[PDB]
Amino acid sequence: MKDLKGTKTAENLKQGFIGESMANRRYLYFAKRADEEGYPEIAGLLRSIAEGETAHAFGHLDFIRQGGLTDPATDKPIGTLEQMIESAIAGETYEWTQMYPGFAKVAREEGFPEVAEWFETLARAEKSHAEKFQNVLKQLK
Amino acid sequence: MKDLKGTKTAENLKQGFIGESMANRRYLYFAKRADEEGYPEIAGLLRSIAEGETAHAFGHLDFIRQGGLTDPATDKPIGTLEQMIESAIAGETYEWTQMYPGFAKVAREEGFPEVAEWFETLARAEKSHAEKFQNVLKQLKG
Ligand SMILES: [Cl-]
Ligand SMILES: [Cl-]
Ligand SMILES: [Fe+3]
Ligand SMILES: [Fe+3]
Ligand SMILES: [Fe+3]
Ligand SMILES: [Fe+3]
Ligand SMILES: [O-]
Ligand SMILES: [O-]
Repeated sequence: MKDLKGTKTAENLKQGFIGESMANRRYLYFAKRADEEGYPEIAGLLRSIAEGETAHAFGHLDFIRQGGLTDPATDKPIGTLEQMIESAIAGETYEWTQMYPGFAKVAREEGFPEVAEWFETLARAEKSHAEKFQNVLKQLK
Repeated sequence: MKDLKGTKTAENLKQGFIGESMANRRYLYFAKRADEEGYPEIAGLLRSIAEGETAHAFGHLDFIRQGGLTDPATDKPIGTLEQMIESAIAGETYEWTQMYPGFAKVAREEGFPEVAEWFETLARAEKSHAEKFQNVLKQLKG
């Protein structure tokens, strides 16, 4: 499609993607509370609305990719499958090398060791994810 | 740990939630490409890792709620089910009354009519979602 680089629309697609991604997660989490409390029609509606937000997020990504823009999460191209895997590696690498260890250090300093332990678990998990994606890329290449 | 308000850890839980939410969406989108091209093991790995990112996002929300913090998307409390639905209503109302119409106008003015039409479709969709959540709240209240 038409080149979107440098436009306000490019930034709006990114912000739309972020919001739709959060909406799907939020509504599935809310649905679990409706499930527990015995509101199956509410829970089912939440889950169906969440599928709408999936469609919205994926459509934002379609326009991002067709317009020559980069991944909202990593600023890396996601045109081809190899590029997609390279974006996954980059994001996971940021999370285990910088983001979650830093979150863990701050949580410990602020006196929240249980939250710190969670952030440390997540740091190890993202390193595992990064390693698994690196193996995929080697195999594609 | 039950009062995290005003701490850096509170902001980090919010940012972690945002990143994990995007990761799940991204990896499921990437899996469709692996599917089409005939890489079922890659697609399966993407889907399985995406379930990990769901667990991470939900765990961040657990700590947010237990610490008395608000919904990352709307800054509203999400302790009870009614509060959760009220947060959904507020977010959807922002999206249909302000966010997507504004995005659509910018897209039209910049010469991207297909993107504008998509944003207009989404504005109407979020208005419908808001009405459905309003119905849910009516049902919870009797
Ligand atoms: Cl129900
Ligand atoms: Cl495969
Ligand atoms: Fe949406
Ligand atoms: Fe990750
Ligand atoms: Fe994660
Ligand atoms: Fe929405
Ligand atoms: O949305
Ligand atoms: O992640």
